[PDB]
Amino acid sequence: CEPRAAKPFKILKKRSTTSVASYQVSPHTARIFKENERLIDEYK
Amino acid sequence: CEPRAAKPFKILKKRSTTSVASYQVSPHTARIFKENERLIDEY
Amino acid sequence: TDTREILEENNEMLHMYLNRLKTYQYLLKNEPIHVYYGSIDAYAEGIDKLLKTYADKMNLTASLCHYSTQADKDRLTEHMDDPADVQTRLDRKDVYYDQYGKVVLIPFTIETQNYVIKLTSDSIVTEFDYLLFTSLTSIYDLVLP
Amino acid sequence: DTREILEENNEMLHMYLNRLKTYQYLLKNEPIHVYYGSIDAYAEGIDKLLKTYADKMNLTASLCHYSTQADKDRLTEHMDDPADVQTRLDRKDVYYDQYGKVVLIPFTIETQNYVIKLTSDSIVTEFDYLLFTSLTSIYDLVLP
Repeated sequence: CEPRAAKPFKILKKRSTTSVASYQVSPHTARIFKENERLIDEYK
Repeated sequence: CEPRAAKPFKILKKRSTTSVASYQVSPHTARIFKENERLIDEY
Repeated sequence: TDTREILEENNEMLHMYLNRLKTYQYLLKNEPIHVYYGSIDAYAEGIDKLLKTYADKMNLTASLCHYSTQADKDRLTEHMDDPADVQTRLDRKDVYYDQYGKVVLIPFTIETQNYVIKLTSDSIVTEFDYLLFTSLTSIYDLVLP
Repeated sequence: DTREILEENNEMLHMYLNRLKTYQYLLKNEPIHVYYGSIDAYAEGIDKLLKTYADKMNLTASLCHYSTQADKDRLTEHMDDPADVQTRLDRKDVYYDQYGKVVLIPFTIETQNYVIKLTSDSIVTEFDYLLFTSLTSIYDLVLP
C-alpha cells in the first residue's frame, strides 16, 4: 500500500499568480456551533 | 458582474486516466439523518 | 423550544453541504474545466465561468466582480445596510459575511488586479462555500500550463 | 435522547468543516508533485497526494493494489467477512465498516485496479469519500 516507481520526469505545480482573503467562520455557522455546545452542556 | 476577455486562448482539461466507485452514503450519516427527522417529527 | 429549531438547523446544514459536496465531486469527475489564459481578463473570465458552472447546480449564485475603481466598489456595497463598513473590510482584504447567511464576499487578486468573489443564496451560504469556491480558484491555477 | 443526536450533529459539522478547511488550504498552499509516464508513477503521485492530505487530518490514507487475488486477500485479511468485503469491492461499491472507522474505495488508474484505504481513530464517512476522490480527480486534471 505504498506504490513507488522509477519515474521518467518530476514536476511541481502551484497556485501562484493569485491570492485570496483567508479563512474566517461565518456568523451563521458560529451561532450554530455556539448554540449546539451551550445546549449539549445544558443537558449534562 | 461578468468579466469577459477580448481574445482568450482556451484549454479543455478532463479527468480521464482515472475512475472511482460512485457515491454511496455511509450508514453512520444515514442514521444521523434518520434520527434527526424522527425527532423533528416528534414535536 | 430552542432545541427543535437548532436541530432543524443542524440537519439542514448537513444535508445542504453533503449535497453541495456531492455536486462538486460529481463535476470534478465528469465536467471538463475550460481554462482561459493570455491576460488578466482571460484568467478572470475563466475563473468566473468555473465558479458559475458549480454555483449553477447548487442553489446559489457566484460572480467575479471588479473591485478596482470606486464605481466597482459602490456597485458592490450599495446592496448593503452599512456600505462604509463593508468597503473597509474588503479594502483591508478580509472576507465579509452578512449576519444571516445569504452573502459571502471574498476579496480576490489576479496578478495586480482586485476583484471580489460574490456568493449569494436564497437559502444559505457560509464559510463552507468560501472553502469550496476558493478551492476551485486553486484548481484553476493548478490546471494552467 | 436528543442530547446524543445533538453531539453527533455537532461533531459531524466540526469535523467536516475542519477537513474541508484542510483540503482547501492545501489546494492553495501545497505544491502538487506530479508523477507521470506510467501506471506506477501515477499511482505513486496519487498515493503521495492522498498522504499529504490525510496526514494533516487525523486519519491515514493509502493506495493499495487490488489487481491480483493476492492483492485482494492481503487487503481483506483483517476484516470479519473477507469474501463479502471482496465481493463488494469487486462490484465497485464503496465499503464502509459499520463502526465508522474504515472506508474502502475501489479506484482505477488507466487499466490497473486499486483501493483507496481511509481509516481514522474518530470517524470517516462519505464526506471523506468525496474529498479524497475529488483529489484524485484534481490530480488527473493537472497532468499534461
